[PDB]
Amino acid sequence: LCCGPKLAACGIVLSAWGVIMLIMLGIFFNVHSAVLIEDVPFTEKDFENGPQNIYNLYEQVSYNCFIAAGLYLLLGGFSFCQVRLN
Amino acid sequence: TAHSFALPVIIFTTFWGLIGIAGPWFVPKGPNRGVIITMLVATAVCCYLFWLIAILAQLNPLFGPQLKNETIWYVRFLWE
Amino acid sequence: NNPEYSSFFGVMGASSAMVFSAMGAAYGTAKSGTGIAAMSVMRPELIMKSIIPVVMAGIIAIYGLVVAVLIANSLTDGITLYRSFLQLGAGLSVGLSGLAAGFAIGIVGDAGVRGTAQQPRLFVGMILILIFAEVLGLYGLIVALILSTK
Amino acid sequence: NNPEYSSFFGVMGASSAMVFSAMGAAYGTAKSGTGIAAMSVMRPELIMKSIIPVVMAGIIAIYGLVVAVLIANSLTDGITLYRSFLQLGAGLSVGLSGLAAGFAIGIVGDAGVRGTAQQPRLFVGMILILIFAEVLGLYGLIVALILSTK
Amino acid sequence: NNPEYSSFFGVMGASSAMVFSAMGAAYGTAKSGTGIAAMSVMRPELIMKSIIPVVMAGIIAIYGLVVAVLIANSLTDGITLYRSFLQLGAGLSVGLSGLAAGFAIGIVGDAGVRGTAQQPRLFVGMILILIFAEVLGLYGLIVALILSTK
Amino acid sequence: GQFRVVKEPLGFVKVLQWVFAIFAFATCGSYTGELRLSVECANKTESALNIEVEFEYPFRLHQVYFDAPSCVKGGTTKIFLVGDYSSSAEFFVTVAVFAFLYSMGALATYIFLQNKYRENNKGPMMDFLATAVFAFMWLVSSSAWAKGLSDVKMATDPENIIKEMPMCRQTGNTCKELRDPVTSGLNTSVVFGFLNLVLWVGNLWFVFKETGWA
Amino acid sequence: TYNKTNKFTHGFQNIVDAYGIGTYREINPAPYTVITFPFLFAVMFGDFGHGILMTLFAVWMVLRESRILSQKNENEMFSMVFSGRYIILLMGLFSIYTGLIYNDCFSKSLNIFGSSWSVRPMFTIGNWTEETLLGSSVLQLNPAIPGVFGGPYPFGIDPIWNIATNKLTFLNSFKMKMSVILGIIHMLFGVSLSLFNHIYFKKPLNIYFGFIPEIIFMSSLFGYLVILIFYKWTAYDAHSSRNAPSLLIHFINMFLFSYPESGNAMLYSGQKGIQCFLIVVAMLCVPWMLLFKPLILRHQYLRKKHVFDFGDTMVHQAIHTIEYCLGCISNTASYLRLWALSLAHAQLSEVLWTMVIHIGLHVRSLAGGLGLFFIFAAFATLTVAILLIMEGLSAFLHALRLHWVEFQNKFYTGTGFKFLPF
Ligand SMILES: CCCCCCCCCCCCCCCCCC(=O)OC[C@H](COP(=O)([O-])OCC[N+](C)(C)C)OC(=O)CCCCCCCCCCCCCCCCC
Ligand SMILES: CCCCCCCCCCCCCCCCCCCC(=O)O[C@H](COC(=O)CCCCCCCCCCCCCC)COP(=O)(O)OCCN
Ligand SMILES: CCCCCCCCCCCCCCCCCCCC(=O)O[C@H](COC(=O)CCCCCCCCCCCCCC)COP(=O)(O)OCCN
Ligand SMILES: CCCCCCCCCCCCCCCCCCCC(=O)O[C@H](COC(=O)CCCCCCCCCCCCCC)COP(=O)(O)OCCN
Ligand SMILES: CCCCCCCCCCCCCCCCCCCC(=O)O[C@H](COC(=O)CCCCCCCCCCCCCC)COP(=O)(O)OCCN
Ligand SMILES: CCCCCCCCCCCCCCCCCC(=O)OC[C@@H](O)COP(=O)(O)OCC[N+](C)(C)C
Ligand SMILES: CC(C)CCC[C@@H](C)[C@H]1CC[C@H]2[C@@H]3CC=C4C[C@@H](O)CC[C@]4(C)[C@H]3CC[C@]12C
Ligand SMILES: CC(C)CCC[C@@H](C)[C@H]1CC[C@H]2[C@@H]3CC=C4C[C@@H](O)CC[C@]4(C)[C@H]3CC[C@]12C
Ligand SMILES: CC(C)CCC[C@@H](C)[C@H]1CC[C@H]2[C@@H]3CC=C4C[C@@H](O)CC[C@]4(C)[C@H]3CC[C@]12C
Ligand SMILES: CC(C)CCC[C@@H](C)[C@H]1CC[C@H]2[C@@H]3CC=C4C[C@@H](O)CC[C@]4(C)[C@H]3CC[C@]12C
Ligand SMILES: CC(C)CCC[C@@H](C)[C@H]1CC[C@H]2[C@@H]3CC=C4C[C@@H](O)CC[C@]4(C)[C@H]3CC[C@]12C
Ligand SMILES: *[C@@H]1O[C@H](CO)[C@@H](O)[C@H](O)[C@H]1NC(C)=O
Repeated sequence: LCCGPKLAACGIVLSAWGVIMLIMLGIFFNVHSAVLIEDVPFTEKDFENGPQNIYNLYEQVSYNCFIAAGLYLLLGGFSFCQVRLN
Repeated sequence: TAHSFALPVIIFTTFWGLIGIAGPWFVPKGPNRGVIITMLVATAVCCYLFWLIAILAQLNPLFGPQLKNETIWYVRFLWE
Repeated sequence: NNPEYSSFFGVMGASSAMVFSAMGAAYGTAKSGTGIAAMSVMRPELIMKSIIPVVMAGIIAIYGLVVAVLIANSLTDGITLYRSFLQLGAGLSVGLSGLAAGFAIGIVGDAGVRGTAQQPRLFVGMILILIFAEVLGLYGLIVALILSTK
Repeated sequence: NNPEYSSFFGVMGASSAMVFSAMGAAYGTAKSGTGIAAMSVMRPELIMKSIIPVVMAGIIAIYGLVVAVLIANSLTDGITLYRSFLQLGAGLSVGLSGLAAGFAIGIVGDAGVRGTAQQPRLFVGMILILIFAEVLGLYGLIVALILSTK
Repeated sequence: NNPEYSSFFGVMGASSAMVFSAMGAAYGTAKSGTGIAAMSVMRPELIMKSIIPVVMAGIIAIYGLVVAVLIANSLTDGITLYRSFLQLGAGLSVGLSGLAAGFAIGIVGDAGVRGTAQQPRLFVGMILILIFAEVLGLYGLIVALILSTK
Repeated sequence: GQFRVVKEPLGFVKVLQWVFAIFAFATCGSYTGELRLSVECANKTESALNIEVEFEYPFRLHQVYFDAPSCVKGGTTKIFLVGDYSSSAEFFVTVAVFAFLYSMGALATYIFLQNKYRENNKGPMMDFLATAVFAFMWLVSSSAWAKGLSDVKMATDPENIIKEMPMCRQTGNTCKELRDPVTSGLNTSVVFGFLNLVLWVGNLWFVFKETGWA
Repeated sequence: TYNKTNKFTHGFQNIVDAYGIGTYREINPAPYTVITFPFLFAVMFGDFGHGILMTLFAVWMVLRESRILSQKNENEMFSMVFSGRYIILLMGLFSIYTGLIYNDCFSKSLNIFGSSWSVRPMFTIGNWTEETLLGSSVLQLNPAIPGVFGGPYPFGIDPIWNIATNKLTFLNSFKMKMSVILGIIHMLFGVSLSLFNHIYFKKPLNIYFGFIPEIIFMSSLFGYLVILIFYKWTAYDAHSSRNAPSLLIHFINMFLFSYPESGNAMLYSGQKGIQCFLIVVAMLCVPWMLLFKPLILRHQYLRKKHVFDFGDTMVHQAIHTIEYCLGCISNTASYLRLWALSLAHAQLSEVLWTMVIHIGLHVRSLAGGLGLFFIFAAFATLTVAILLIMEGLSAFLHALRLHWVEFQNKFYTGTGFKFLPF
């Protein structure tokens, strides 16, 4: 699937940005950072007993971030293969 | 979480003073000695002023942060 | 027990539904009319084919009328203020959407009927634009119905 | 407590969302249409490629219809004045943002379709500007939703 | 406790923040667009360079959207008259500032696109003016952020 | 395989550095402490006769919490431990882990690629750089971890917890202790930290001799 | 005018030359601009993430500079950006620093040292209970009770303000004071450079009348304001919050001589007398500039040796004095542009985050990990389209404007010719 080198360069730079920033976001969520509390998809019931439920939700969002990072890793690999093609 | 205002002030003051005062004398002689020394001194002055303003604005607060009850509940458990 | 003035807004809706749309239609049937006449002097054979914008404008009026009749049938002596406001809003939506659609149809139809005398290939293009204008009135009607039958 | 007249504003929301947007779209469909009719006399081949401004005006009308129906499907009898004010604000935002976007699309699309007859390379340029106009309506829609679905 | 109409003004503020800003942006996106269409016939290579005014006009709209959202997310049912009128003031500030900034950007860009077509050296000059005009809208936004969070 | 290099004095030093700071990692990063207390209020039925809590190695004690008795109406109050010392414990454990990884790499190089290591005495040069860096790291971290262990003993001390407990400030309430954590693991960790400190201090001179600067 | 420009300093020399080539052998603003323009840009573009992106882009341009220099193209915008590759590199570095100071990274703080704000002392020493948390939607925090506020954050703004709804309340004051402080200090540095100019050109008349009145006026009126800002920061605390005066009202009263017996008390003992003395010196600095120099020029060039036209000289000096006196005020006001642009950038980044990637992060199901893909791309492009390119351009041009007008008006003339060799 040959394409213009400019698009491949944009794809690889976006892939690097996504991988780095989403890996950092996943690490920060998994650390249960309070700064990102607003992004955690919790509900009222989660404030019943203790913070363990919110910790689990933090971990779930971190897993989502890592999945996004992996998808962007695949995208960057595709872009690098296209660059090697060109 | 007692952030004493002695280690930060001493450390940053001495660091930026060494960069802005001691730094110029260590710049190797050459065509760019003057511009490099100006860069050193100006960076020291600007960065130290910015950090000093930032730290002093927080010293002696006249009111505390307004935190939602959800984030207050979380912060009680999490933060020190 | 409902306010005696509640029906007022209702009738306004109906009246508006048939006035503004009519006004819009008039503009259409006016502007296109002129264009058609200006075209007929040179290319008479395009008269019938060029009556399309007028028809479009006419359809806009129909929308208005339809909604008006709807409202004009949903009026009752004890019509609640909520339903009266709903009918007024439906009338406003249909009437003013038909007004804007009629203005657009008039302008586009005049321009396209004048052009089709010079470039026949423009005919189809004009038609598309007219539809894109006509649908505007349709949208109003849709919303009107949603408000009127709510 | 939930006055008898609370629904009025909400209704005037839906109508607004459908009316003003339509007006904007009509303008976008009208002005652009004239330009196409002017351009197509000399450059027939660009007539179909140059209908994009009309499509964008229609999309503005679709934004208006979306918000108008989303409001009309939330007008309960005892709608609180707060919710009715929210619906009026959403309708005004979507409708008048769509009106401004319709003005912008009309001017830009007409100028671009007439210029593209001279310099084809302007086409892409025009499209970009049209997008920058279209997003304006989109912005309104966004805010409208944020108000209406609140 | 608080009047049942207290939420009206704030809502209008939000809508105003979206509407007037959009209008401003629209005018810009129109005027600059016209200028580009006039320039691009002789100097096609400058279309991308000369699209900066439109972008700045778009930025104005964004500011309004921001404030609108910032007000549309803060409207509570028991919104006091104090908060309601704070949000109204923020909305008026951002909306009218964006309107004026959009007018200035449109006029200056419509002049400067043609000027840069004539004299390339004016390009940077045009920009040096546009940003000034743009920040006028920004100033409004700033005051809005001061008000709606007072 | 240049296994004889392992048997050399510097090979022995590297092996010891490998096995130690693995002992420290196992003893510190694997620590899990437990505290048990009891309270007999004025009303015996409201007594918290058995309260149990558990904490882990990172010593983020301020997060650790438990529902102590209120001694009034049978209610409970949430109480959190005082302060954390992860700044010291994590620092020490990371230092030990880095030492273990570097020692494993150095042992592999000595066994397989000692010729390249000794080439130009540059391998010894980076060895001396790392030796000085690790000596400074151990010097700071051993003291940091010792102070952290002392403060841990103070804070986790059920006596201090009860001292800060507002229960004893009421009438009749008696708060007493039931268990104490195992302090052998942390003392062993600090002892092994000092052992690693002295090991790297000795390695300084050996690397100096190898690099030819002696 | 010949400056012996270098590869690194070419960007800044062209930047300072755009408003007018400096006269023959006058204090060049290029060496000081090399740092104060990236810094005044970072004060507005303060963001760790956007600073990182800008630094990486500028480093890419620098490393591959030879390739693009060889491979020339006609893209005016790219050529302009590339010519300022070093300017952009320095701007990115200083923006990284300021974003660290602002504790901002894509609109999110860091908390690498630990916040000074503990909520537990509210529950322990304060009256709070879980009931109060349940009953209050937003509540607040107070440092008056002992353990809530454990000193200032060692480096940069405390992270808690990111999650505090009182964020803007504090940040507006902090950034307004920062902008005014930096502006006044920059203008004072400009006036000192004007003194250097006068000394080199051997114009003692300007030194004794001119520079000295200018510096006395500026320092007494506005340097005193910086002193007041710093003193209020050091002195008033949470306990004395109730009677903490507003420096805006105090400055206005100083100008109006409206020291009242009611309202906020004096910042310090003897404020009335000291402020009256400062105001008197400030006004006297006006006649000092206006009347003196024309009279001495007339005396020494029309009474001695005997075209000089006293009326026009007096008019010109009056225009210069009016310009400078109104300029001090209008420039101290204009330097608030730093706070305005910084707050706008911060709020636009915040709204972009919460409107784009809050959608992808606020999803319970694991399938959201796929959504975060597409959403993120939009975020990324937006952060490159609105923030990095447009807000960055605005901040760049406004730092430029601050340097051209507010800073260089104190010492720069710019009435020379560029040295165009053969
Ligand atoms: C991934 C994205 C990361 C972010 C990167 C972008 C950051 C946003 C801000 C960039 C602004 C760039 C402008 C400054 C650089 C030019 C200054 C310089 O050194 O050149 C002296 C320039 C051009 O160089 P010159 O040709 O005069 O060089 C001197 C040559 N002799 C001596 C022979 C005459 O000279 C001037 O005219 C001086 C005044 C410049 C004032 C700048 C006006 C604004 C320009 C806007 C640029 C375009 C917008 C960005 C578009 C990006 C999309 C492609
Ligand atoms: C309250 C906060 C603000 C405070 C700001 C003012 C205080 C800082 C500046 C005070 C003055 C510093 C010293 C002035 C220069 C003295 C000359 C000797 C300097 C030196 O050792 O380097 C020479 C080169 O210097 C040179 O080439 C010139 C060096 C110039 C240094 C000063 C420039 C930075 C000032 C801007 C500050 C930042 C902005 C503030 C908002 C070497 O001698 P040589 O052999 O090179 O011979 C000279 C020409 N070649
Ligand atoms: C992230 C937190 C920190 C942010 C704040 C600090 C930011 C500092 C930014 C300056 C650093 C980058 C300098 C440019 C690097 C590229 C070099 C370009 C070429 C070069 O060597 O330039 C020379 C000019 O001096 C120079 O290039 C100057 C180099 C020495 C500068 C010393 C001052 C640095 C700042 C203070 C110390 C560090 C503080 C932070 C810890 C002369 O060009 P040439 O002769 O090579 O040209 C060859 C053709 N003629
Ligand atoms: C359901 C639908 C909604 C129901 C509610 C609406 C009820 C009906 C009332 C609205 C008006 C209906 C009548 C239509 C007016 C036709 C306008 C024609 C405009 C026109 O061409 O006239 C221009 C003058 O404008 C004018 O003179 C403007 C028109 C005159 C004003 C009309 C109002 C009269 C005042 C009312 C008094 C009572 C108020 C209550 C106390 C002349 O154009 P040019 O300037 O180029 O001339 C140059 C050549 N001569
Ligand atoms: C090129 C650079 C150009 C210059 C740029 C800087 C701007 C200069 C501005 C004018 C000169 C300096 C400022 C003079 C105005 C008074 C300053 C007062 C500062 C202040 O708040 O201090 C408090 C008053 O001090 C006292 O209680 C002591 C008595 C009152 C103050 C006496 C005068 C001190 C300043 C001496 C001149 C410095 C000249 C600097 C250029 C501390 O007092 P507290 O809080 O402990 O007491 C309070 C309960 N009683
Ligand atoms: C294209 C080029 C590449 C671009 C690169 C961009 C990189 C951007 C990545 C980051 C973006 C997201 C920012 C979010 C930052 C918040 C994370 C945070 O707060 O961190 C710290 C938390 O982990 C801990 O804090 P805590 O648990 O609350 O407190 C405990 C803290 N003690 C232990 C120090 C007391
Ligand atoms: C088709 C042209 C002539 C335009 C006129 C449209 C007329 C004939 C038709 C088309 C759509 C129809 C409406 C479609 C839906 C509704 C809502 C439903 O609950 C009852 C009837 C009602 C209100 C219909 C009435 C008649 C109607 C308005
Ligand atoms: C040109 C013509 C064919 C267009 C369509 C006819 C329109 C104008 C009229 C004629 C008869 C009308 C219907 C007659 C009776 C009723 C029942 C009433 O409870 C609701 C409105 C409703 C359903 C009317 C809707 C509008 C209607 C369909
Ligand atoms: C191509 C067709 C479907 C559209 C053109 C005709 C329009 C006017 C008609 C066709 C079907 C109609 C809908 C059918 C049913 C209802 C449900 C009723 O409670 C509100 C009105 C509403 C929502 C009608 C609105 C008007 C409507 C959309
Ligand atoms: C059918 C295709 C061609 C669409 C053409 C017209 C569009 C605008 C019309 C046709 C059918 C309409 C829908 C029919 C029924 C309902 C439910 C009703 O409570 C209100 C709105 C809603 C959801 C309508 C929205 C508008 C609608 C989608
Ligand atoms: C003729 C065509 C092009 C008209 C536009 C397309 C129509 C079919 C679609 C597009 C998006 C749709 C809207 C999307 C969401 C909602 C919200 C829901 O609560 C009521 C229906 C409503 C408001 C829909 C009505 C029909 C709608 C407007
Ligand atoms: C109650 O509240 C006041 C005001 O915040 C506080 O100062 C005081 O210490 C509290 N008293 C208690 C909890 O007894």
